[PDB]
Amino acid sequence: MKKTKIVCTIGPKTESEEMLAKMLDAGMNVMRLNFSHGDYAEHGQRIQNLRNVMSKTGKTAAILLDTKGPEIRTMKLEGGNDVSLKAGQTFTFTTDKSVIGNSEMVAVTYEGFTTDLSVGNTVLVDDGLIGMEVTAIEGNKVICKVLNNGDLGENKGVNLPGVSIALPALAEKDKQDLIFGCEQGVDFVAASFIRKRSDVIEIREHLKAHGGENIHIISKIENQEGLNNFDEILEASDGIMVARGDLGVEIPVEEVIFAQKMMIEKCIRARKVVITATMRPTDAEAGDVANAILDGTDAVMLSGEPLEAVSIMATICERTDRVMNSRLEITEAVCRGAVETAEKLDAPLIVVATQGGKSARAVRKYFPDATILALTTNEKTAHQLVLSKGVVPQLVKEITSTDDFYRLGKELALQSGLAHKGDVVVMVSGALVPSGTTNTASVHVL
Amino acid sequence: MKKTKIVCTIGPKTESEEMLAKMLDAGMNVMRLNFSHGDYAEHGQRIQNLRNVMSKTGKTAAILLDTKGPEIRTMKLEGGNDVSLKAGQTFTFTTDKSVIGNSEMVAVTYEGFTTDLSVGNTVLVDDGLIGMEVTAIEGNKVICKVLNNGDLGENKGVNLPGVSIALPALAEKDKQDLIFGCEQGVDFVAASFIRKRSDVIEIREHLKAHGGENIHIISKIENQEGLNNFDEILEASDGIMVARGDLGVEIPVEEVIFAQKMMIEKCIRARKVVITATMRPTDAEAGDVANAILDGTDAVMLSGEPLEAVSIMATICERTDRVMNSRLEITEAVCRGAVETAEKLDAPLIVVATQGGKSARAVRKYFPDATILALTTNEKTAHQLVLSKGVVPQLVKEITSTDDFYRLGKELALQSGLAHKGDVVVMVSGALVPSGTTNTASVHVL
Amino acid sequence: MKKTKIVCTIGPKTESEEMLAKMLDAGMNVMRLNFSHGDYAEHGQRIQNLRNVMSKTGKTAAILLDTKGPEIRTMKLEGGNDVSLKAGQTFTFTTDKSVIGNSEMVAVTYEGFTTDLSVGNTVLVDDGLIGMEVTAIEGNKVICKVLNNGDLGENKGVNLPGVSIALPALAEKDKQDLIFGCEQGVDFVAASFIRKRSDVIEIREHLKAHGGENIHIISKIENQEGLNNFDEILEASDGIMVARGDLGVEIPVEEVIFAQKMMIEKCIRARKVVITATMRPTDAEAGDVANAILDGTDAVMLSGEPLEAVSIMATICERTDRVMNSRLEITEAVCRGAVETAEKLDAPLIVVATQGGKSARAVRKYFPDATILALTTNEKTAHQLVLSKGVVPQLVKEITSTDDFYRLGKELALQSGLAHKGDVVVMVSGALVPSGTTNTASVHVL
Amino acid sequence: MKKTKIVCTIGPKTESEEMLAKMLDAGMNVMRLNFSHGDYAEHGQRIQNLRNVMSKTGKTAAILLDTKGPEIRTMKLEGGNDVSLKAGQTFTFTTDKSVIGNSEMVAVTYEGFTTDLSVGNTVLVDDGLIGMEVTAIEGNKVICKVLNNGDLGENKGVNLPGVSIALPALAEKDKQDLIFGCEQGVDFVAASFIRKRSDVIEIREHLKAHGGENIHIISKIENQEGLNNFDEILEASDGIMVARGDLGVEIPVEEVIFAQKMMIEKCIRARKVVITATMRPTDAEAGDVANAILDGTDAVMLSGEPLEAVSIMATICERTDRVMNSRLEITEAVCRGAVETAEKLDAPLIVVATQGGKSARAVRKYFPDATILALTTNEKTAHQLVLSKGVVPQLVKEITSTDDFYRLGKELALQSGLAHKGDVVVMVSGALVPSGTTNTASVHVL
Repeated sequence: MKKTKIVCTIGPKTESEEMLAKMLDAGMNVMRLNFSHGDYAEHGQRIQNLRNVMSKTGKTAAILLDTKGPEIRTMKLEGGNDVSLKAGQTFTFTTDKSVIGNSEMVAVTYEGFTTDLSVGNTVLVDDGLIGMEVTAIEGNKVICKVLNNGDLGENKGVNLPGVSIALPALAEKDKQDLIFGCEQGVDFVAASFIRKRSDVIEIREHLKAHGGENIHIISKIENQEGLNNFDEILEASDGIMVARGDLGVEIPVEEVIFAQKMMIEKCIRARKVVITATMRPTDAEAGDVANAILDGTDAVMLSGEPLEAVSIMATICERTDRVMNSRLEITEAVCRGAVETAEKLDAPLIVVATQGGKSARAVRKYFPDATILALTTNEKTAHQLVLSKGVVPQLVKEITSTDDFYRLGKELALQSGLAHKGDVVVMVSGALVPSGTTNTASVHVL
Repeated sequence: MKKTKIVCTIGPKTESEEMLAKMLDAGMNVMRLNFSHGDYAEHGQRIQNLRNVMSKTGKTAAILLDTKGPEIRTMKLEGGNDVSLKAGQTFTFTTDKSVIGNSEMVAVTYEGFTTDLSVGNTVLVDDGLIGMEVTAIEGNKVICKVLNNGDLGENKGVNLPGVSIALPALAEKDKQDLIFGCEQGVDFVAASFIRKRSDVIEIREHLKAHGGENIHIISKIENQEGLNNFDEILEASDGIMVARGDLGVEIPVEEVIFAQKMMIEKCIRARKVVITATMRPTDAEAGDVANAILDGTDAVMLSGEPLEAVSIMATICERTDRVMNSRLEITEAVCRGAVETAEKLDAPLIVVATQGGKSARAVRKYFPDATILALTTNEKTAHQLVLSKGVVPQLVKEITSTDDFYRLGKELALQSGLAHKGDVVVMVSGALVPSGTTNTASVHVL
Repeated sequence: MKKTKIVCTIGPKTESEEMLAKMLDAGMNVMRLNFSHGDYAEHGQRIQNLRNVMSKTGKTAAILLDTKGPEIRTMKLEGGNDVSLKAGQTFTFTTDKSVIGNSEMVAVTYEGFTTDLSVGNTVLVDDGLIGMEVTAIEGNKVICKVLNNGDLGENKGVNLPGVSIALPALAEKDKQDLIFGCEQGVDFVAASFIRKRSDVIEIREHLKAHGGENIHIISKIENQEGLNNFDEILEASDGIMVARGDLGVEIPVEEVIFAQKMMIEKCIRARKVVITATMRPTDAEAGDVANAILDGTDAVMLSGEPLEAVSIMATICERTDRVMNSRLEITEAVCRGAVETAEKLDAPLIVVATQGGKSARAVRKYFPDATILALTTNEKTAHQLVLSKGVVPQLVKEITSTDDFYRLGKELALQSGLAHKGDVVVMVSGALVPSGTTNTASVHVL
Repeated sequence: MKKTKIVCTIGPKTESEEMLAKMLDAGMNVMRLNFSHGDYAEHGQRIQNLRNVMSKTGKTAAILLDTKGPEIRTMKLEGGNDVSLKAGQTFTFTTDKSVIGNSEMVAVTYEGFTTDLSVGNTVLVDDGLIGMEVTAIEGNKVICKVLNNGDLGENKGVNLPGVSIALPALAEKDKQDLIFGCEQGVDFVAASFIRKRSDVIEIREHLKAHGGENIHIISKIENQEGLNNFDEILEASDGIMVARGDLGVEIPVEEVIFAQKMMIEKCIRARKVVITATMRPTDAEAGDVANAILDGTDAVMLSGEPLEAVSIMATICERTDRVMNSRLEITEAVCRGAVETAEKLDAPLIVVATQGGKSARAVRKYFPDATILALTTNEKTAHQLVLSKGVVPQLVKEITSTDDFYRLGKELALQSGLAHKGDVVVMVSGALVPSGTTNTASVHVL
């Protein structure tokens, strides 16, 4: 079986339960829900359908609701026709939504545009297709020198590298989508356009205000600022999502692959999950994936793409997984040890008891060869760990004591078909210490 | 300065001595001549302008002559019109070149088609565009079930994956371009579609028969059969060219990045050069490269693409090189040592004497942080060294003995601007041993 | 505190409970009863006075009954006067007990003297004071040339180096002292002159007929035959005792220090005990001790030597102990694990539960810096662990489970004064597995 | 052959040319001349017969002058009679030489006896045979309590543990002996009772005023103050000597084996020689030596002991060296490399060119398995190296260049019988660098 997890974004062509069940077989592990479109009626059904499939089949799966996030946008162009901007010429951005663009100027969805900006700064239109330096700003007008030739189409995204934009972590709508997440009880929330440590707090603050406390926050890094603040942001988050394309528009090309690498390394050390979103696939892509997985990503995600797409990502996840190796060089010490020994003894698995899922995470850090079977009485947690690499969670009634665990665990591991009589198996867990503390390890033959 | 070498394909837009002198400043290291087009006069001019540039500036550069190689193709279609192939329908291939194609059948340029093929096999037309399984074969006819919908144009490329194709090794025109090589005295010849050790032999054999004894043969791996005989192919070749696309059409997507990976590894171990040929650039590509560099390729190529392309590829070469590490875990011992010590002492350079260039290869296999400065009396060897990672060759008049070598080397090293007063410097070379044997290292302060 | 355990041979001048108490203060851990002298009343008393100081102060210590064993001896001399033997002269030994020696001949206590011997063999008189080569053998006489000048006193000890002597495993008296040992419940019996595996089985077999089943048998290695079968002897014993002087008589001087070194390593890896008997002490001696510790002996030994001797031995034991280091390169896994982590985390101690003493041992093998505190409900086992390096037993009423164990252990760890609040502490023990299997480790802060 | 060097102190019973050469055949490697006795005529003869033997057999051997050194001593007793001292009694020392002692008092040779001492101090008489506590000092007398019962004979040597005795570095006849050693050209002078760096300097100045510049100074560490300044004394000397017995009298017992262990370690690392002087032999001793070897001493010394002594000494050296192993974890890199490389390739020997003997030294530090063959034109140097571990020196005419060296060393190696056709051999040397610098290495097949 593969170990890497796959995240698909679901939609119309794929929301039926019959579709979802097949997608589960193809390899999907989490259902993404993009708040950039659709509605509460649809999404809620989408979600319902997944859960019915789960009940009907014993299959497990997480649900992640993806935030739209703040966004600046260029408006309307005369007769809806693309205009061509010439280098060195003048070009003007406006705050007035009424205004119909053309080759002389254009309106932006962002009222705060005039403010945050400054002459000297760089503006970047439509996925950085066109750069410009702000020469002037007066009233609702942003006046600039185009730095290079290009076609300005309508509704193009704007980027201001380096500038801190005063929009909120939370769009107005962004707040409503969250509540829906909590009411629905989504497992994760991938927050968009996160630039500094505060952005994570505000969503945590927000989710807490609506019963969302046990929801993991996956911060989406998408720019020079979030990149600079990554440590802080990673600190505050429950996970991370490397938005390659998005980030690619805001910084040097030779940096992207690296950023993705530093982010993943940092997440791994940190015990936090990381989703990598890159661009049959073109080979550039099939190796871009494999590389993300070699870099050690927990999960790869699939976007607007579908049953064949799944299976290919799924035969790629397996092929790259089957050749990776552990990375051995208190919870740490126990966990590393578990793994190592796991490996020395040739244990096919490593059962683990986790309430909040931390120990499965801590174990999964060393890239074990064995599958982690994680035990839990907590349902959100059982759902969440579906995101994490090599983990295979199992909700359980209870675990009375360390010895009960070992006993139970052995019954379970044997039921999983993941192990057999004579198999040695390593058990990791807590013993006389609060949650959030892994500290006991134990070998056992099935 | 980078250390990964760049290989650019030159053309009309890039042939003047003024452009070529620019491209060298941009990072180019080896001119590729693609025998796929052009003519002897142009190419020869192209080569002359490079050499002029060389004399003029003292800049060095090598010269690869890349081969067109053999192929299986589809012929003529009625009216010269594209036919529409429907899935599951029958479609027959014919050995008889006189036959004019249509929706029901088409003739291939390959007489052995019937022979090498066999029921069950997959036939792939126009770059993988359309696939077909072989149902029957009889007379000059290959009967097939068409696997998927597509349009058949004329002169389309055929590929029969897995199959051992009985075509010859060199094209007839191939034979002619090689001689021109041997007359113009190019540094390397990259053979095309190399499937088994003998194909390598045939080129060597041809090259010797016309003054080409010292030309290195870099072999292009483009399919399953070459892939499977890699060891022997590598053995007999002087180096290798990872042809990603071509490979991408012949075997599973999830394999390609792994084929490249195993190629580079085995090359480096083998002391031979490997050039990476992958698909401002889409991020996928900008990483694809870096990854190739990280996996350890000596050089990366640039095709039909131009002065900015080179520069970028440079910045990508310098940026990925600046963070790799040596890889330390008789010629070998000496060489390895030379490197670790080079490193212990903080040596900015490792002067090396080479006739055939093997010693410099030997040093480089360890991925030195230091630049390898190479001394040679042999010009072909000096040019070819350009294709090597981190190596900086220098033609020198002579070296009378181990001690002359040390003294000269010191002089040279200081002249290079590469090292200075107080810099330690390691110096490998042969001593009382035939060429092909390295065995002496000596540390020195400038 | 030192971790190496010191063994004391008790006698008249040191048997008072008063004396013993002071001896235990100075460092003594074991009471050695040399069966080569004294009588069942005196030993018994010696035993009881110890057991008394034990009850009276909670101290712990064990008692080893050292066997006299079989031996060959010269007998009576005319007028009981010492005869001077001249080099090269003739001298003969006889089997006939009635015969009274003189300068030409002497009888031996050993009837198999003629039979096991052989012309050319070396015969060693009185702690090798005089050597002699066997020149002839006829009837009950063994005719020999004298190799060196010396006086033969009566009742002299005989050594046939290299010879395989057929004496039995146990003297008739030996079987008698063994029973008393059983009656008295000593901890260990150090068997004398062990030659081959059968010797050990006889001893073991005899103790079981005596209720001595849980008595550890320690093999005394005194000659080449014993040294040859070491591995098989060690396998059947519970531990070994390196009898230096005795070995010195029986084999090449250059071999003894290395035979010692070999026996200790093998015994370590075997998880079995080894007591070191070497020859204020002479620096030679002082060093000789230090080195047995460096070689890693669990325990050293003091003979006919008394309070100052125990103390010094001890200041040397601590001196050497304080600079040793662990030795890290199922039970093994866990135990190796446990110590390493113990060391990583600064654990000043390693609690361990043991019935049989096995895991305390297992842990021990790694030469931990932390003290091993061993909890056991078995007192025999608690006594025997006194013999083990760095281990410190504690008898406990019971442990109901792994968790009961942990809670209990931390109470006891803190009470020991051996550890404090904030201190980290490793705990090993079995979980769901029979005795003889260690398999679980857990870290805990006091 | 053994690699460890042996030092034999020579005497009447061993000064004959017939006796010496037998000794060299027994294993002797340096002749120790003890200036504690004898005269200029005898010792010189003693060196004569040695040099002669060398001439007549081509055997090499070095010669060490050993210093008597300054001292404090007790004097004359009434009637030249021994007095018995009873414990707790009073006893007094006096700085007055006229006074003839008795059971109440005895004068000392050392005028600073009062000044350097202090109440509470321990005074050891006649090789520590009798301890005494200083209770008072007034005028020229040192009042003390006898610590134990014993007989005081005349002219007994005194030791003041821990005290810093202000005697000079050189006893007045010590300078004379030094001039004899210069005139006689000895290889090494072993200085006595070295306490601090300045003592080592004084002697270096004394040999220099007499053409002694090439004689290596081996400082003998006898007590606590010198053990303290060892780092600085090691620095200023050419090697050291661990005078166990004298150390054994001056500091705690558990401390000596460690002091010897620290000295040897710091010696090895410093590329300096160390002679270990420990107490058929008693096991203790035969193991004591082996341990010095295992600790890594260059050489072991023989004292007032003779042909069988050397033999056994040697057979132990072989039995020990045959089981030691290299110790691999500028000159340093090159030499470590050389060794390591030497070992990887299986070289039986490592030729080294040396003037000053240094590189023979740097190479040996690593504990090579291969014999070092050192080539030199300096005969002092060649004699000196005999003292060095595993080195085999050779005087040679000249070496014109690095290449000649290689050519020469290759003939020599094969001639030595130490290697053969097909054997690889690693050669080190200097190259374009003043003496004191090693920096070249080169592998060769014989």
